Amino acid sequence: NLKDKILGVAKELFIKNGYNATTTGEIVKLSESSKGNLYYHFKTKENLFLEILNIEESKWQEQWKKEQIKAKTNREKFYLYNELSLTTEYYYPLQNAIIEFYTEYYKTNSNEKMNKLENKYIDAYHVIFKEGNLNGEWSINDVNAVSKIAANAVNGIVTFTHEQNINERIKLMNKFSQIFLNGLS
Amino acid sequence: NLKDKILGVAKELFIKNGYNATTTGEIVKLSESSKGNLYYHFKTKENLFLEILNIEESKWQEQWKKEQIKAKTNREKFYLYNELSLTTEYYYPLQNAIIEFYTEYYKTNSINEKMNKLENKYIDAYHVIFKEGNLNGEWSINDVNAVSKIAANAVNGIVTFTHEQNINERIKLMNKFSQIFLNGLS
Repeated sequence: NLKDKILGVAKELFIKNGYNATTTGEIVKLSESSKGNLYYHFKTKENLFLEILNIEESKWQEQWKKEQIKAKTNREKFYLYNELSLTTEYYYPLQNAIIEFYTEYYKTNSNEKMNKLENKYIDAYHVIFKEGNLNGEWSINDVNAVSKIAANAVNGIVTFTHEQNINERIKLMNKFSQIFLNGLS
Repeated sequence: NLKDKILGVAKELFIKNGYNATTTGEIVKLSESSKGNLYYHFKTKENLFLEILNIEESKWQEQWKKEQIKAKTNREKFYLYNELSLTTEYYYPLQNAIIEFYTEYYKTNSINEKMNKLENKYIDAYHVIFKEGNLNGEWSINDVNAVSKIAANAVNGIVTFTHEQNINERIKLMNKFSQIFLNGLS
């Protein structure tokens, strides 16, 4: 494919290098195409990016729903999601690029995705926490808040520890999950 | 002092133009030093930059030392510290140069290694709070080192990935996290 040949390079480059690091040109080189390509479906550079964030985010959320079955209680689903977050090949491997990007385009008026993609990012925690209320596993009045806090705290543990033994990572994340859930009841 | 003049001039350049755009040439001339002297003190731009970060870290700790008096109990020092981490970065000028740098060197072990010794300094703050909290029955934590890494990285996640909301909400959420976390320790 071609449109899905560029994305494959954009993704790989945004991961290896940074957002700025890789530019419209660099893509075309390895992606092997021209300028026009990036016009109809691929408007601006930030467009080709927000696109990938959409894909990747969906791939992850999909993989989660296919694997969330191994977790019988929502308390287990919480633990699992956070753990899985450390090993997926999806979405999380772009957080560094997201930061860079967000701090270099939070000017344009299209912080619309960053607040549209955010809902999908914290939705898994929304469902997990909401369902937990239906199962009496816990009682949280401010779900939306907790969801946001959890998603970001976790994203932090995954992103700012990406420089050490992965079993150490998985250990921490679990001690985290424990402490969090424990502070909820 | 010529070393200090470089660190100072370089800090501003990085702040005004970012890491990548800033060159050792500019730094050399504006600090009225030389390529040779710059090499002898820091060898590289990356190293020069890590030194800046080191100075800053030191200043942050010095600021904390003073600021933490407003918090009598460790429980409070926890709430306060996390709040400071979020509010101060909201307007930290070097922040942009750190990002550019960090997300461009998290692939080299040489640099990523020194950046860990650096964050460790940041994490020590939590380590102290928790240990002192133990020796006061504010809580009981057998895995202080662990909790400290967790607190620090979770707080950082809230600070970094929340940027898309008004500051009072951010503060509110942070304070909410500090509550949940502190509650899950008793």
